[PDB]
Amino acid sequence: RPFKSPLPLCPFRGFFPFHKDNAIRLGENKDVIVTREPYVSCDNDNCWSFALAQGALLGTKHSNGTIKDRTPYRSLIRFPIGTAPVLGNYKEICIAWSSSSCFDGKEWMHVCMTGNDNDASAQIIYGGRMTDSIKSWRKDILRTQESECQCIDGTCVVAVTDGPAANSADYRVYWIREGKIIKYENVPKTKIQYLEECSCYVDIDVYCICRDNWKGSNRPWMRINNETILETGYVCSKFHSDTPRPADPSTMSCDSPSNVNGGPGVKGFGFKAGDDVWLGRTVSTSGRSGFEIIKVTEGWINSPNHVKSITQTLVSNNDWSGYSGSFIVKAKDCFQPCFYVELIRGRPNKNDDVSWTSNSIVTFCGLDNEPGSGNWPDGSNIGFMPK
Amino acid sequence: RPFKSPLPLCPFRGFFPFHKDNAIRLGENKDVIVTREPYVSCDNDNCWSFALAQGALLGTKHSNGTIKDRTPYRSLIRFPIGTAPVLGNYKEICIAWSSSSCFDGKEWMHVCMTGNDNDASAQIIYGGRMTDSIKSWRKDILRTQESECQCIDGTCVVAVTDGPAANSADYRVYWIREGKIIKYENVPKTKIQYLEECSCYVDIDVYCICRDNWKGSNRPWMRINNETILETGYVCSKFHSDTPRPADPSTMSCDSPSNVNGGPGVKGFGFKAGDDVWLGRTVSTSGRSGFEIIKVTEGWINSPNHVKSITQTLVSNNDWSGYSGSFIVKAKDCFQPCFYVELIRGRPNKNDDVSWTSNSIVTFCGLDNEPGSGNWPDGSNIGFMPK
Amino acid sequence: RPFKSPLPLCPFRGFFPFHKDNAIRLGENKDVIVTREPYVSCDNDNCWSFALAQGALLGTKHSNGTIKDRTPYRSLIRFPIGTAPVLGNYKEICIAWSSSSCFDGKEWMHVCMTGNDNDASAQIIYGGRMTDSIKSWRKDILRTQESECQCIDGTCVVAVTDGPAANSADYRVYWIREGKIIKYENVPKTKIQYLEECSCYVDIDVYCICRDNWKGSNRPWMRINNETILETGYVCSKFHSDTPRPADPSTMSCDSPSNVNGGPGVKGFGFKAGDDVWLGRTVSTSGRSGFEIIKVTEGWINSPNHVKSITQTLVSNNDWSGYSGSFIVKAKDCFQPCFYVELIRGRPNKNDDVSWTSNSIVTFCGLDNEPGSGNWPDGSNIGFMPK
Amino acid sequence: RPFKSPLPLCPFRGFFPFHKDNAIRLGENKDVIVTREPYVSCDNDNCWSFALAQGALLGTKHSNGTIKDRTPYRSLIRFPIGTAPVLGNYKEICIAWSSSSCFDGKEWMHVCMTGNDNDASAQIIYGGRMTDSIKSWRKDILRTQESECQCIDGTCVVAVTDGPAANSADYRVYWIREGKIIKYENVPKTKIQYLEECSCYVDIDVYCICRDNWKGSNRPWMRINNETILETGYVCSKFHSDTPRPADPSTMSCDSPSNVNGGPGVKGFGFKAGDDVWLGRTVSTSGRSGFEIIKVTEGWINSPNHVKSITQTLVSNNDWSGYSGSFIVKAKDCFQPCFYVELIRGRPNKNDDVSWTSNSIVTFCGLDNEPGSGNWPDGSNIGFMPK
Ligand SMILES: *[C@@H]1O[C@H](CO[C@@H]2O[C@@H](C)[C@@H](O)[C@@H](O)[C@@H]2O)[C@@H](O[C@@H]2O[C@H](CO)[C@@H](O)[C@H](O)[C@H]2NC(C)=O)[C@H](O)[C@H]1NC(C)=O
Ligand SMILES: *[C@@H]1O[C@H](CO[C@@H]2O[C@@H](C)[C@@H](O)[C@@H](O)[C@@H]2O)[C@@H](O[C@@H]2O[C@H](CO)[C@@H](O)[C@H](O)[C@H]2NC(C)=O)[C@H](O)[C@H]1NC(C)=O
Ligand SMILES: *[C@@H]1O[C@H](CO[C@@H]2O[C@@H](C)[C@@H](O)[C@@H](O)[C@@H]2O)[C@@H](O[C@@H]2O[C@H](CO)[C@@H](O)[C@H](O)[C@H]2NC(C)=O)[C@H](O)[C@H]1NC(C)=O
Ligand SMILES: *[C@@H]1O[C@H](CO[C@@H]2O[C@@H](C)[C@@H](O)[C@@H](O)[C@@H]2O)[C@@H](O[C@@H]2O[C@H](CO)[C@@H](O)[C@H](O)[C@H]2NC(C)=O)[C@H](O)[C@H]1NC(C)=O
Ligand SMILES: *[C@@H]1O[C@H](CO[C@@H]2O[C@@H](C)[C@@H](O)[C@@H](O)[C@@H]2O)[C@@H](O[C@@H]2O[C@H](CO)[C@@H](O)[C@H](O)[C@H]2NC(C)=O)[C@H](O)[C@H]1NC(C)=O
Ligand SMILES: *[C@@H]1O[C@H](CO[C@@H]2O[C@@H](C)[C@@H](O)[C@@H](O)[C@@H]2O)[C@@H](O[C@@H]2O[C@H](CO)[C@@H](O)[C@H](O)[C@H]2NC(C)=O)[C@H](O)[C@H]1NC(C)=O
Ligand SMILES: *[C@@H]1O[C@H](CO[C@@H]2O[C@@H](C)[C@@H](O)[C@@H](O)[C@@H]2O)[C@@H](O[C@@H]2O[C@H](CO)[C@@H](O)[C@H](O)[C@H]2NC(C)=O)[C@H](O)[C@H]1NC(C)=O
Ligand SMILES: *[C@@H]1O[C@H](CO[C@@H]2O[C@@H](C)[C@@H](O)[C@@H](O)[C@@H]2O)[C@@H](O[C@@H]2O[C@H](CO)[C@@H](O)[C@H](O)[C@H]2NC(C)=O)[C@H](O)[C@H]1NC(C)=O
Ligand SMILES: CCC(CC)O[C@@H]1C=C(C(=O)O)C[C@H](N)[C@H]1NC(C)=O
Ligand SMILES: CCC(CC)O[C@@H]1C=C(C(=O)O)C[C@H](N)[C@H]1NC(C)=O
Ligand SMILES: CCC(CC)O[C@@H]1C=C(C(=O)O)C[C@H](N)[C@H]1NC(C)=O
Ligand SMILES: CCC(CC)O[C@@H]1C=C(C(=O)O)C[C@H](N)[C@H]1NC(C)=O
Ligand SMILES: [Ca+2]
Ligand SMILES: [Ca+2]
Ligand SMILES: [Ca+2]
Ligand SMILES: [Ca+2]
Ligand SMILES: [Ca+2]
Repeated sequence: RPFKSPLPLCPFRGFFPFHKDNAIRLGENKDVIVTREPYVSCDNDNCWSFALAQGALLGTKHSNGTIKDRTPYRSLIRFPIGTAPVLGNYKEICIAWSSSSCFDGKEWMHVCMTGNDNDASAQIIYGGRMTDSIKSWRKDILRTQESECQCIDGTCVVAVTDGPAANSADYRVYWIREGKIIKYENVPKTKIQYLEECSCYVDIDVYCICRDNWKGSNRPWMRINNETILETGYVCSKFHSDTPRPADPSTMSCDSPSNVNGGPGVKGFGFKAGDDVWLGRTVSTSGRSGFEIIKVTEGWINSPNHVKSITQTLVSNNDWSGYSGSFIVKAKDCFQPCFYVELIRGRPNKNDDVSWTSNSIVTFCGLDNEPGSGNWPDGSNIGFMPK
Repeated sequence: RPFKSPLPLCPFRGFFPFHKDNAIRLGENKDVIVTREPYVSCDNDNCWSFALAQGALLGTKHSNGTIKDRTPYRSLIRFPIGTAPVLGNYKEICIAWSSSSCFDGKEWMHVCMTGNDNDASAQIIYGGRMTDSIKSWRKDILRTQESECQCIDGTCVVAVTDGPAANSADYRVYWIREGKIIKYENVPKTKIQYLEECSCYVDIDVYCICRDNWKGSNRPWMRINNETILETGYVCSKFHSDTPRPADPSTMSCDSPSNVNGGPGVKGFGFKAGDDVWLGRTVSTSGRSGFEIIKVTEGWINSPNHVKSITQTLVSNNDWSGYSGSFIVKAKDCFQPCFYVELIRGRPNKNDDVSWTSNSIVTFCGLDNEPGSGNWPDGSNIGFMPK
Repeated sequence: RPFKSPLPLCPFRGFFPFHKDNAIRLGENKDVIVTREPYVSCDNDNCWSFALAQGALLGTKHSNGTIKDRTPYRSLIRFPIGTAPVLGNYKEICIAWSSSSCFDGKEWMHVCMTGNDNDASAQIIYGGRMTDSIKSWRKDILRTQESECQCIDGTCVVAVTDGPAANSADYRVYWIREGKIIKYENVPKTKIQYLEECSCYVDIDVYCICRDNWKGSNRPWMRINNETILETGYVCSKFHSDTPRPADPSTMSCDSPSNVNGGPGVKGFGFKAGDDVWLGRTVSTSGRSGFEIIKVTEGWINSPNHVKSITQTLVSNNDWSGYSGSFIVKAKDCFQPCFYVELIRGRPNKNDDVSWTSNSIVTFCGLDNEPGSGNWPDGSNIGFMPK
Repeated sequence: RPFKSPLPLCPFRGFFPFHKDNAIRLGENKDVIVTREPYVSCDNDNCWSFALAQGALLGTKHSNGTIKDRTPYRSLIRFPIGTAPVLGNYKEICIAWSSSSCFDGKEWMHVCMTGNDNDASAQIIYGGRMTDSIKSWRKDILRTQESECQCIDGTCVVAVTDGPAANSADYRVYWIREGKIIKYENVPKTKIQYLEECSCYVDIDVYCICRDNWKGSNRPWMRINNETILETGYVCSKFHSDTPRPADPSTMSCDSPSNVNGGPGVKGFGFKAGDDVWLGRTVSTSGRSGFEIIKVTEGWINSPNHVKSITQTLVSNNDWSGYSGSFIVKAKDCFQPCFYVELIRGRPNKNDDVSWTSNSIVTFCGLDNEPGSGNWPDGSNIGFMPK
């Protein structure tokens, strides 16, 4: 098997429903593992669901309080795409309360952070063997993407951060080849001010669209190759895509955060398309409910012509959403753009009267065809669930 | 692996019991996924069960009301043939409330419809990647076979419908090659008036025997190759095979619906054999109970000589049945004809006093040997089941 | 892969504990499928457990009354050797209330009987496809070995019976090659009078040691090759091995049933070793409790020198046993002799106060080393079990 | 595939968290198999968890009393590394109440002891076939490592013991090639006095660090090749690593047990590194709580310079630990040193108010990087568990 190449994105004009796991509905009888921060990544044979498990089954007493982000009992797990994660189908990849995974064409790489907040380490797993590690250098929650990394010609690129969420953190990119760290770079801060939870894809180069958790309702981004960071900015679109954010239309800021509705943000994604941009976002401008994707004409560039040419509403605003991220699927000579949406149920969502916090997953892929319309929310009646 | 070829059907003179999943009996302790619209399809290594799941486990609170046909929580799932579908053995193929699948000799293709009734889309999956789609053009429940499609020399043929169930719908056939739509045809309406839920097999050409849900107690059919629709009609047999239908013997109508007991019909199948025809049917002429298969001498043609030369009663009329469909299994130089029967339990069946609707499966294959006799119903005591 | 050859048995002087599933103990929480008539058979990569499931989970309401031998809800299932059969690990091989399976070196063959007592049929499955069938010719419980068949140079040999248990049945051997029946023979009745449930192995030729269910406390046997039945008799050993049977020592009858304690018998096995014989048997001479294996000096022949040179007590007489059968495992240039013991719990066993009937499995293999001693019974406390 | 070679250990300076199964937390709803004596061993494709199951699910009535070491209902089972062992994911390797496993580069070998205390036998399994056996020669609990054996150039080396725990036992090493016993040696007793439960790894030669259960708070060790035992001793380190043991610093004894706090000991491990040594140990000097690993400068040799240069506290002393053992993972031209820690919950641990005894697993691997810090205990709230 050859290493994955720097292919362009395939043509696309809309997104179509792919896999949906209905994990919460299916967990009513306590079979399903509690998770959050799911994502999808594919190898030569299959696409897979990944998520950070909580070391408990949904609805059991050990699931109470799983809103807590970091415990020693969290592992990155893998399970068949669109299935609910159960003890009979999951694989445990590594101990982790923050993770990223990607397939380089030959083998899987994983980046797994765990340990004390002030002294975490990232374990690099390659072909199932622990091959390298990163030591916390700022001693404040060493952490990574919570979605797939990207590999070009054998070199994998992954965003890694350490330092105070809310006090000037060090955002880095690491380059890793066959499980061995080659180099890192500190992300330039000339434009980007805050850069959490990058969602990345390949379109010749690696593009990452991330979360400014402090000052920007518009999303920061970077373009990277197998050698270096090439470009940075914020998405120009006057239609912002973080949560919270101002109502449409807002300000155009290509080089700085909007400086309004800046935090806390939510992990999200987008796809540059020529001078245009596709952006996922919650339907709500204030909370993690609903999900839509918009295409903004000339939204990647400084332009008077920003318009939402397409709006697909995929999860209604009467339903909970959560994180979202990009993944790619190799076509023949291009990469198809896809994404997942985390559908968070439980704490702290209003009226989800249970003690646990978990999610289900829904996914969509891009085609060069016109889409229809529908609604694919979590679908659980929370009143039916063990608390 | 070569693409599957236009092989003839193998010789056969009776049908024999193959796999049975006993899924409802085995679901008494809430392990089994709620399904309906099952079917079977085989690749080079295995035959598989497929079905439209309901995103709930049988007997849980989320299973209440699963008589409802179309929700966002339905997915096409696959599980080992003759096993009950459980979280530990299933795979999720795609989001779908209507589906068809077929193996072309190299890879699996799936056709998956989901979304709003007035704007559904069909996703085409090939080798696990979403490769194409069909947009609803009549805006009224875009839908497909609920059994296996057929592929000849790399081109797969699948029946797709859009438009009012009960007001003149557009019935089409699509030709799809390596996941890419090549062309479609509108089914000629010179003979066929209504054409739902086609059950297809290969005997050199593709033959489909379908469901007229409005005017015909006799079944409509078409013959198709890798290029075009070759022939259409209704099954000539004066012994009708839809449900409801007149008592035997009825009218011979080769070119039009019987115009009696026309609706609602049920998905079913048959096999042309020379000038004869094998037809599956419920034992009841009014409801979905029992299952038998008959061979009608000269039943494919206009003839004074129609007689039921063979009647195999496979599920007694004291037991519930449901949909049935054909599948083929490659022999060496011919295809063996097989079929499945959906055994529906729960709503709306009289005295199935539970709130859910699901099914089990039983299957039979044709051999050129004389069969014995037996009875292979669902077998659940509904009074034992969680409601 | 070449077809399996007519290899001799490897040298052996004792039997050693191999795999044990503890299926009843592990089924206390209703996870385990109800079974009986288990056996073991191996391919090039793995040994497997097989059994006739009852289409219900142990301890559920549908498990009540599973003492009943023949229902439409029984299937031959396969699961990893030494594991308990659960919905998450089993495969359904075919619908069956009597079965045999064997691997020919290239593919698995199965023989599966099901249907009405007076019109059953045997389906022959080869490489997963139904390839042939046998129609009941005596119309009285067409039935087979309940343990592995044997294949030599591509031709598989399997014992098949039809006709009154207790009124002169037709015992046959069938020869089947790549799933196609080649020929059958009626077993000669010059010596053998009753021949049920043969346990067979290969030692150059096929040897089968069976159950006379009417007149013989000594076991009937036959020797078969890829062409014909070569020899028949009853095991000469004055130490009998069916259940019930006379206390040791009893009569030597090489050519006829003992004519004492003849019925009902139990499926069992043995291994000829030169002029000696190894025989498995219950410890009790009256009921299905305990299990031991004995080696009888010159026990295969008419001789004044019969002595039990070895007695291994493997399941104590305070514990329930059941059926037992031989299987072989290819060494390099010989076959290793192994066997399984069915450990039946539930009805009708005295003080097993539950409504169901099921079993666990324990297995042993022969080595040319001296064995130790132990006890490997089912081990369930029946009072802990759901009834 | 070539046989595994005598590679050196890779460079390492700290240990990093790898896989963690959280098996007790995940067993709250009675899905998980009761185990103890877990270990890890890897083949060319995967690392695996192994353990001695108890033939019962955790929290069921059959789990009551599983503190008992030896029953016929114990089997060596295998399950994916870092997953909880459940009926849907486990494989049963052999009947065993003591075991060792190792992969030789081509196939798995297992050593499985079972049977009566006074007449046990060890079954040798190779490529899934039982190929040889060892008969108890001292008639007193024939037993083995409870962690992975080691194979060099096709010859596997395994420590096997028979005779009174507390009255002069025979400690042996066996050499086994493709499942056939080649030879054994009696371990020299010139230095070693007691040698139980060896934890072994490869660093050119095989090194084993074991448990003196009678006289030594320091650990006995041996160095072995494919032919013979090369060297024996006790670990020189004045910082002892068995449990119980004296507080640091204690005595330096390279050639004899410390003769203080000698019993009962606990299975543990270490890694020689030049003249230095890494030693795992409980945090407590009296009981099985906590886990740390220390590196002792010149700790392998007689030296005035013993100092703990590194102490990693991996499980706090407020949490239960248990057995620990080494395993290796092939890098390219060296073996990476790794280890597991058994986290025992239930009887007889103070305040674990349940009737059963089981464990979870956590694992760590060595890298030539500086580690961070954390805590990875079992994590179950025992008050939440079925008793
Ligand atoms: C990085 O990969 C390049 C090849 O990729 C091209 O250049 C990248 C920087 C990026 O722009 C991609 O989109 C381009 O496709 C490697 O360049 C090769 O280098 C080798 C060794 O010097 C040389 O023999 C080849 O000519 C180069 N190949 C091409 C097509 O230019 C480069 O080695 C990689 N760098 C690292 C640090 O891994
Ligand atoms: C979810 O858990 C809370 C907290 O549980 C308590 O603290 C935990 C860490 C653990 O120690 C538990 O055993 C404790 O009970 C539950 O709230 C508690 O409920 C109990 C019993 O009703 C009550 O006595 C305590 O005062 C409560 N503690 C607090 C701080 O509220 C809560 O009930 C659990 N939710 C569900 C649905 O079970
Ligand atoms: C459709 O397949 C044919 C081959 O199948 C034959 O013709 C079909 C229409 C149908 O009648 C089958 O049962 C027949 O077996 C393809 O015909 C080939 O075309 C290529 C390219 O022109 C030519 O080189 C070969 O001679 C043809 N092969 C044969 C045996 O005639 C045809 O290309 C297919 N059409 C499409 C649109 O895919
Ligand atoms: C199956 O469900 C019905 C309907 O449940 C109600 O509506 C659902 C959409 C959901 O909102 C439920 O929580 C509602 O209860 C059940 O019928 C209801 O039963 C409840 C309690 O007995 C009663 O208060 C309501 O009036 C009933 N509603 C109607 C319209 O009949 C029914 O009991 C369920 N069946 C089973 C076996 O549980
Ligand atoms: C049955 O197999 C034989 C080969 O097996 C040998 O003969 C058997 C009857 C039995 O005694 C075995 O243990 C022996 O090992 C086949 O004999 C071959 O026949 C072919 C074709 O005629 C011939 O070319 C070979 O010489 C034969 N091989 C040998 C070694 O004799 C025979 O064909 C098989 N019969 C059937 C009906 O399948
Ligand atoms: C095992 O089942 C028997 C029989 O159950 C009855 O007949 C079955 C075919 C089915 O129709 C059941 O629903 C019937 O109840 C049970 O014995 C019956 O128990 C019920 C309730 O106590 C009693 O009313 C009947 O008279 C009994 N029938 C007979 C013939 O004895 C038995 O209790 C079941 N065992 C267990 C452990 O549940
Ligand atoms: C044991 O293996 C040796 C090869 O391993 C080397 O010697 C060992 C004793 C040990 O020191 C290892 O670390 C060394 O790497 C085998 O030696 C071979 O023997 C064959 C046959 O005599 C001979 O042709 C080769 O020259 C030897 N190879 C080398 C490199 O010396 C030896 O056969 C093994 N012994 C047994 C009993 O299996
Ligand atoms: C764990 O089991 C003990 C012992 O159970 C008894 O002995 C077993 C071998 C088996 O025969 C059981 O059926 C017996 O009950 C339990 O202690 C017993 O509890 C019962 C009921 O409360 C009491 O009548 C006995 O006197 C107790 N026996 C002893 C020796 O203490 C214990 O309760 C079980 N623990 C749990 C959590 O269920
Ligand atoms: C610690 C910073 C980080 C990004 C802002 O916080 C996160 C936000 C979360 C959220 O906004 O939902 C949940 C995450 N599990 C989390 N990451 C970790 C490692 O705890
Ligand atoms: C919508 C038309 C169609 C065929 C007549 O109706 C069906 C009949 C059904 C039935 O007669 O049982 C159940 C089906 N799930 C259904 N199809 C969909 C897509 O809802
Ligand atoms: C029908 C004759 C046959 C052999 C004597 O009876 C059997 C004896 C049985 C027994 O003695 O336990 C159980 C079997 N399941 C059975 N076989 C069938 C097909 O019902
Ligand atoms: C019998 C001697 C042996 C080593 C000291 O005892 C063990 C100690 C144990 C322990 O100290 O936890 C548990 C073990 N399961 C055991 N081994 C067997 C075979 O019973
Ligand atoms: Ca923000
Ligand atoms: Ca009709
Ligand atoms: Ca008898
Ligand atoms: Ca359960
Ligand atoms: Ca000690």
